[PDB]
Amino acid sequence: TGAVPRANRIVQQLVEAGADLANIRTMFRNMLRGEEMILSRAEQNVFLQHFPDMLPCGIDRNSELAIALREALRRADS
Ligand SMILES: [Cl-]
Ligand SMILES: [Cl-]
Ligand SMILES: [Cl-]
Ligand SMILES: [Cl-]
Repeated sequence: TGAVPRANRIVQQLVEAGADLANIRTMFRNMLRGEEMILSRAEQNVFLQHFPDMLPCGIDRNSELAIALREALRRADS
């Protein structure tokens, strides 16, 4: 139930959905900066499973899950 295994599940689900992780990494960085992500329907649905308030409220860079996801995307892209 920890943030790290949850972030890993996000990455897993993004790959399943056909996402380009390099692109998601860039998008997500910008999202944390306050810029909407341009996602496929499938990619949006993954994000909504884990960041339910994202559309009206954005994503908080200080949240444990956002931190874990940024870490996971960086490691996967490296
Ligand atoms: Cl940058
Ligand atoms: Cl749908
Ligand atoms: Cl949320
Ligand atoms: Cl938190």
